[PDB]
Amino acid sequence: ARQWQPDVEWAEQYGGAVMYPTKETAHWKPPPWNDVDPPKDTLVSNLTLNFGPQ
Amino acid sequence: MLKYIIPTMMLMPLTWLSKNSMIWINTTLHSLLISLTSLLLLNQFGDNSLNFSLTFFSDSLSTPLLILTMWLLPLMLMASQHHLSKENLARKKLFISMLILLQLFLIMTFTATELIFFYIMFEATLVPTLIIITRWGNQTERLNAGLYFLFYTLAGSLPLLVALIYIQNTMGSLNFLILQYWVQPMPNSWSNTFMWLACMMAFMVKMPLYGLHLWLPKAHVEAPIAGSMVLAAILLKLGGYGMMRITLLLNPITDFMAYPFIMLSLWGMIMTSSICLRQTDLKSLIAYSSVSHMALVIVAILIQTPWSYMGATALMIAHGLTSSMLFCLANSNYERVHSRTMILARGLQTLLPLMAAWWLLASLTNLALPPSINLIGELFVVMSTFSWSNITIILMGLNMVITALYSLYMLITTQRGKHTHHINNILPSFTRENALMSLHMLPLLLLSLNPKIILGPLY
Amino acid sequence: MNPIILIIILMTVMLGTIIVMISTHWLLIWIGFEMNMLAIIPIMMKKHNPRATEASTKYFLTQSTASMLLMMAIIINLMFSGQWTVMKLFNPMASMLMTMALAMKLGMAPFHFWVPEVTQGIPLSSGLILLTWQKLAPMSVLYQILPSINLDLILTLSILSITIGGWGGLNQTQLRKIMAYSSIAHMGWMTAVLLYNPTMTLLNLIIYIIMTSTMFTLFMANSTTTTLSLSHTWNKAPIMTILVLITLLSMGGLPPLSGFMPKWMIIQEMTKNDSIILPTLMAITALLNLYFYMRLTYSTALTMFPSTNNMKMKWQFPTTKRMTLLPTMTVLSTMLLPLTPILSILE
Amino acid sequence: LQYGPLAYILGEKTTKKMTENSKLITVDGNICSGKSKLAKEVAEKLGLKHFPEAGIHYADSTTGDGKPLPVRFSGNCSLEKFYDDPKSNDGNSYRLQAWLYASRLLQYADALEHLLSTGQGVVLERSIYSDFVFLEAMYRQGFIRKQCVDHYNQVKKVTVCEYLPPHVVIYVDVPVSEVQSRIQKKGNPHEMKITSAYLQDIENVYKGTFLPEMSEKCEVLQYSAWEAEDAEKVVEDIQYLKYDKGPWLDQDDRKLHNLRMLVQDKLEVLNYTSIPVFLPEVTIGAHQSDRVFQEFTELPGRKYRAGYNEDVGDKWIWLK
Amino acid sequence: AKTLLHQYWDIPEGTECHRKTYAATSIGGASGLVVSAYSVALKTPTSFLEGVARTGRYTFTAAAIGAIFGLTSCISAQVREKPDDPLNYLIGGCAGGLTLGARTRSYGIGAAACAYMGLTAALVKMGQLEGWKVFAEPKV
Amino acid sequence: TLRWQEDPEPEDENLYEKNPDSHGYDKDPAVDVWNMRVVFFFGFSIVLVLGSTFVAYLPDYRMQEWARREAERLVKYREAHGLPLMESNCFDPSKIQLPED
Amino acid sequence: KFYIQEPPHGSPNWLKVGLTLGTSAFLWIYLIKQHNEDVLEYKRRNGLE
Amino acid sequence: LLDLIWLETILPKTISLAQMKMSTTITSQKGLIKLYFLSFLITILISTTLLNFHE
Amino acid sequence: MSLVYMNIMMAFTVSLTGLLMYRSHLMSSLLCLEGMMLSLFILATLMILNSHFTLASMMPIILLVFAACEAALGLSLLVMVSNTYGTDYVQNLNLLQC
Ligand SMILES: CCCCCCCCCCCCCCCCCC(=O)OC[C@H](COP(=O)([O-])OCC[N+](C)(C)C)OC(=O)CCCCCCCCCCCCCCCCC
Ligand SMILES: CCCCCCCCCCCCCCCCCC(=O)OC[C@H](COP(=O)([O-])OCC[N+](C)(C)C)OC(=O)CCCCCCCCCCCCCCCCC
Ligand SMILES: CCCCCCCCCCCCCCCCCC(=O)OC[C@H](COP(=O)(O)OCCN)OC(=O)CCCCCCCCCCCCCCCCC
Ligand SMILES: Nc1ncnc2c1ncn2[C@@H]1O[C@H](COP(=O)(O)O)[C@@H](O)[C@H]1O
Repeated sequence: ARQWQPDVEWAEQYGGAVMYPTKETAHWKPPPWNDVDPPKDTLVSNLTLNFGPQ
Repeated sequence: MLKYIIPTMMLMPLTWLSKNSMIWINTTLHSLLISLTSLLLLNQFGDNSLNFSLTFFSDSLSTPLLILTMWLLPLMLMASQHHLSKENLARKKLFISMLILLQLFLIMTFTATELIFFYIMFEATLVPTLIIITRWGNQTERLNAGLYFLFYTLAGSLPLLVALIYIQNTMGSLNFLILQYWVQPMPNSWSNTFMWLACMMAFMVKMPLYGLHLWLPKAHVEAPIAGSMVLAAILLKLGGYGMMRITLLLNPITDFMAYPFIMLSLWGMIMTSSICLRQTDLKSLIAYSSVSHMALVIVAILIQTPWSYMGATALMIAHGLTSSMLFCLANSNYERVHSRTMILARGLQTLLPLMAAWWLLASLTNLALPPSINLIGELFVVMSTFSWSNITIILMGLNMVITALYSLYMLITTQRGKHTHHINNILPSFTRENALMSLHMLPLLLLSLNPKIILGPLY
Repeated sequence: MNPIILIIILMTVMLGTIIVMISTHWLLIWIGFEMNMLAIIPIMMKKHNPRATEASTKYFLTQSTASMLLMMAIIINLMFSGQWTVMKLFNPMASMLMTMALAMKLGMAPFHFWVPEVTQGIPLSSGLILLTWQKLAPMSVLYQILPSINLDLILTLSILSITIGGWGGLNQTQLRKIMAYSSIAHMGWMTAVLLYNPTMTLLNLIIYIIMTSTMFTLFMANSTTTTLSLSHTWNKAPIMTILVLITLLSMGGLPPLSGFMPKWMIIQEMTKNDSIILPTLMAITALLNLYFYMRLTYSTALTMFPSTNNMKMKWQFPTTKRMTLLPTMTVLSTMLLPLTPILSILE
Repeated sequence: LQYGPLAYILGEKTTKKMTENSKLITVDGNICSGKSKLAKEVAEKLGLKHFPEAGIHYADSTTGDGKPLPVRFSGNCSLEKFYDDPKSNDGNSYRLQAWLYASRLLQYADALEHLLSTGQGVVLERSIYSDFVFLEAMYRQGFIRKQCVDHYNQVKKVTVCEYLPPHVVIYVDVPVSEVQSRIQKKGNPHEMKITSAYLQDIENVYKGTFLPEMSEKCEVLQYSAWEAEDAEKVVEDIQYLKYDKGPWLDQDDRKLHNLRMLVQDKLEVLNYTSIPVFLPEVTIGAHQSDRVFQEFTELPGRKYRAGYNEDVGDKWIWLK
Repeated sequence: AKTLLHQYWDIPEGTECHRKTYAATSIGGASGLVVSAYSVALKTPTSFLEGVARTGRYTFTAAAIGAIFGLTSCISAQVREKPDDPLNYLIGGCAGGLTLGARTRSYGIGAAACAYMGLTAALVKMGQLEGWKVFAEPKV
Repeated sequence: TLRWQEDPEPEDENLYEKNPDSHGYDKDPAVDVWNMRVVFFFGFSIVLVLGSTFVAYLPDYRMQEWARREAERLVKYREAHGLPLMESNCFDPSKIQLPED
Repeated sequence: KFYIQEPPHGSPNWLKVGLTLGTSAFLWIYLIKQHNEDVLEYKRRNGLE
Repeated sequence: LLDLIWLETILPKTISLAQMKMSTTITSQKGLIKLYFLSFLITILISTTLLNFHE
Repeated sequence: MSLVYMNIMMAFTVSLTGLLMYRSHLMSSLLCLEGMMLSLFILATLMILNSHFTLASMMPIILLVFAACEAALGLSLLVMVSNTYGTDYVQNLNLLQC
């Protein structure tokens, strides 16, 4: 009898990165909330030098 | 027309500076006073129309629509003050301001002597209606009803503007008083074919036309009572007024061009009446009846004879009043039983006698019982379409039977038979509801005494 | 970022755009474009996150390619004319190269690929600064070389930009991508009417700048980036929902709002030159922009989306942001129709 | 506002008003570790302003008239309801945890604003760097679900990265049996329902996850129960610390100015607490939120801004 | 592409079916080449063979649509002795739509393509008859 | 498990329970009575009775009476002098030029 | 005293109020003077005195 | 049959599904700079030779 | 025109089609940008010295200055990239696709 207002089902449609998903848009995660990504620190590869006997 | 625009605009400081619970009383009182002062537009002459200034003029065609709009606003405020009793005060003031703004745009639409100004107000009526439907409705599907109502109308009206601008580059002016003397015949060509389509399809969409009517059963049954009133009784007549204004420039190409739309409406009246014979919803039944009556008005305008024009405007006024009454009846039943099913609440004559009398009277005026103006308009359209061709009367006559096959049916399932056993919240009829139905019906019954004021600009 | 350095950089951006606007030499035009790009790069690098680095790299590559094409066309015009006056060109190849370079600088399709990604990867301040201020100098350069652009090329670019922006705006939930696709569609709308009467182009530019600034400033005030927070805004301040509702109704080209100001009169300039198919197609395509504007209004204002418990605390703290010129800008973007002949001052 | 970029340009630097005594101290411990008065002792020996532990009604005391709001307007959670039945079906536990964490974020923002604006150190109790430990106990006892942990981790990740750790953290080591004895001597009937396993898990996540990860970015001072009863040793140990670790060392005036710009905007601080992620514990429906908001608006002193309320006695409104 | 349209349009309608069909085939092949070039640009195929297969498929589909449209339009114009009539172009557009449905191996696509391309071809013939302009030279 | 913490749906309100003399306008009896009086006075005693009186006494609408009376003169002209009642040509044939054919 | 903390707008900013009133008065008198000289010079040019 | 399916199919649902399909096709790019600049080169190649925009 | 003009324009087009098709390396695109700048410089000074426009000899050198005003800038837009990822590949710059 009350006026209908949207629930989590109507509000969760817009929560994705895209509105109509496709096969290509399958791994598209949404952007972060603060748009700051983890640094994904790779191996820095310090060069190994042989200050040898000669 | 500045003596009617200014009080309508001043209604908003009335509804925003009012007390905590005195908004409805003040708005109803002052809108009824505006409706009383609206009768000064009856200064019509047998040859000359009433011209106020370079922007506003009132013929004998726009005057009944103006009077109907300014009469409908207090009835609208009376109708929409029961399901908004739990609403916020700011939201209530916003709703009243929306109704006032919509009425202002409506009374500025009909008096426009320029077709561009008329078109601008004709699209400016879209925004408050869409806002009302999508905000103060009850179901979910109103959101869908906010799309089909919108993107239909603009899809008809965005080409038409271009055609209107073309006239501004061709005839030198778009003033209706000038164009009555500077009009030119339209030769048969593909360019004039598509210009006719551009100038007409907006008014076929907003009337509506069968095939393009799909937005009307959706925007009538999710909308609130005030929205249902504004769609049924006024907003479907913008297409008819635009047709009557724009048919002057589209001659003589209309003689062979109007055939497919005439056939579409002549079959759509039968199709929509048959749909009304099997509808499970009261509101959808009233919507499809509105579609059928406006298809009849489309036929009347397209055959363009004086009797057809007279029947068209009489049918417009009568259908507006009758559809408003039927929608208020449906709203009262919906407020009492909290559902829209026709078969749910039966045998209401044993519980509400006066509402049964109002239902019987509204169904009587729906099937055009003489000498009501419904019968006057429908009869004159029938005479004109018999003059047009001798076979179309069959396509009229059968339709009449189907009308009497659903309206009384809409009576019986809601009024007669054994009452349902598990419904025991049937309250007695309020004074406000009975006042609403009497204010809807008594002008309609009184107009049968003097119908010469609603017989168009060529009476 | 130091406030002194930020003020100096913003003044450099303004000086570069002014140098493009007021100079009568092609080399000075290119110098102003280079200064504008160099001083607009670090604005997008304000927060030092990776997405800013991708956006800056893509923007820099596109702008460098556009500047190279612009200088090549300038050199070809010098070869074929022997002067430097900023006026009509004397080689169709130079005109084509300048039109391509200015289309890449304006982000017009099919050079529109960088616009939504750059707009999404940068903050709202840099996004507003880009999408409003950086679209002033190339429009002025297009205004100056009016008797030189090929009609077919610029009209094809305009209709392509309008169609591509209208199609791309439907499938987005981020607000910045929606604004970028809207900017592309409006770019096509301005360049559609440029060759007929550029006064309508200037009117459309002013109106589009006002509406885009209003929407971006409302996004600042509500601190929203996605559609869900914009929906959640109804719990904090409903006046903001009213303002974004009337603004998004304005940008849809719905009368009697000021967004009906350019487009209608744009049609008024295409029928005088016997072009009736193109304005009809352009309005039919702008219906898509109206569609996703209506979707945004349904999500934000006309429906009451669910909220969270923590918003209760936000009821105890009023907004203390510097909403500069927001009511004036909303009033200009909504109720400017009855002052329609004011555009006669733009001649 | 009062402090802006024009003020920083005109000469109002941040490091000029920051002396050596400006230190941020977070005193920590168990439920009844006795730190609640001990920190106050460190308030009255070093001359530092004391902030009590941020409860449900911290924001109610911060703004308005200072009186606590009703629970239906602020918090929508009860600590006693959690203490009676921690496995309640309405999700009271995670709602209380989220409200407490957001209140602690507000308290940390207020303390950082006071420290950066006045140069006087602030003494806190159980700041945002040591709240998740409580959450871990709620996960180890099965009081909440994994989605609550994921949402809390998302909120913490998007919020805590814009702030700074405290200079000194003090941990009061009290065993579980002594904590239970102090709780039984407290006399609060709702606190007697705390299980021994909950306090044991709190101690385990304090000693295993908080302190090993916290001692790199600041300096720890672990104290026993007997040593926390004498504040002279605590203040003497605080006054002779060689601050060399932590991100406070490499701070210019620009970084502190940006931190003060972000901190002094309270809605910017609480922007990411209410992320639109739909969880049964925290999601409030449309009609309930509408009713609560409309009832909150009509409260005295809350309808308009903090100086435009005629029902409380604010004058010269028409000239403001 | 200016010379291809001029080559197709200067041939009288319903006179030489083969040259008109060849011109329409060339127009369709050019449009399909543009479409396939953009497709292999933006969406990279996994191999060279897949890319050339997609290019050949798009070009053959568009060429078949254009060839059947031109042949059907010329056949209708010869059969009806109505060269300046858009209904022949409507028939050719529907034939091209049926060809598109056959190439896509579906019926609803064929029906929709028939309807929309028949309307588009009728509009193109209408504009050629009435002298409509799509890219209007500015005059005022 | 309790998705969507929500207030329960309130029951229907009967205006006759707290006030059996309710006209259906407002739950406050004085406001309801005054609204009823305003509606029944300005809806029936002002815009219907006086409105119908104004419409009934319209001063010669569309000169529909006058066109009769002038006709009552005009026939009495042309019947008196033997003229035909109506000519087949609306305009005088002497003042209109036809194209050559 | 009601609020537990001093609001930033508890007392009216008198210098801002004075600046606003002075700016409004100066703009009004400047517009009136400009209109008077404009209509006077228009009457002088066309001789419509 | 007619007013609930077919009239609801020919006009509104066809354009609705076409706009959905075109919106999915347009915005399905991978976000790579190399493909975008290759499309730029192909656009320049089309404009120079096939469309004769340099005349 | 002449012959060296044709060769310099051919060099510009060669460097343009070198730039527009990337090969998964940002430095190569920067080298292509420098090459197009050099070709434009050479064409401009060839035309200027042929036509004896002496007062425009300020043009090319000043033009050359603004080369660094992007080119060195490009290097400053690389080091953060090379701090975000271990290499400078252009396929790693695809985070802005959603
Ligand atoms: C609601 C759904 C249905 C909507 C139907 C709306 C109407 C259908 C027809 C509209 C045609 C477009 C407007 C035409 C205005 C013509 C004015 C004029 O002066 O014409 C003479 C002019 C004549 O050209 P001219 O005036 O420039 O030349 C001088 C005159 N001659 C030719 C003698 C030299 O006609 C035209 O310019 C062409 C008119 C046809 C245009 C065809 C393209 C549009 C096709 C229809 C698209 C409709 C929308 C579809 C999508 C809807 C949303 C989903
Ligand atoms: C117009 C468009 C908007 C529509 C909505 C309007 C809303 C606002 C409404 C305002 C008020 C109403 C305006 C219209 C008024 C129409 C009435 C009117 O004035 O008519 C003028 C007509 C005028 O008649 P007339 O034109 O013949 O007279 C010449 C004119 N005068 C009066 C100046 C001499 O009034 C009448 O006909 C009244 C006649 C006397 C009263 C009735 C007597 C008979 C009653 C019934 C007897 C029993 C019959 C059998 C019953 C069996 C059981 C059912
Ligand atoms: C024919 C050619 C016509 C040319 C006309 C030229 C007119 C003048 C130039 C207009 C162009 C835009 C100028 C402003 C660009 C954007 C400035 C900007 O983004 O400033 C940032 C600032 C941030 O404020 P804050 O919220 O404190 O900071 C958040 C943390 N970053 O502030 C904001 O984000 C808030 C917004 C501040 C500026 C709003 C007002 C100016 C822009 C809109 C135009 C208003 C109407 C006046 C001009 C009409 C014609 C365009
Ligand atoms: N995040 C939290 N979750 C549950 N209870 C808490 C939390 N933070 C503090 N408390 C309670 O606060 C009280 C400790 O305050 P105090 O006695 O002053 O040290 C104990 O009852 C704790 O259970």
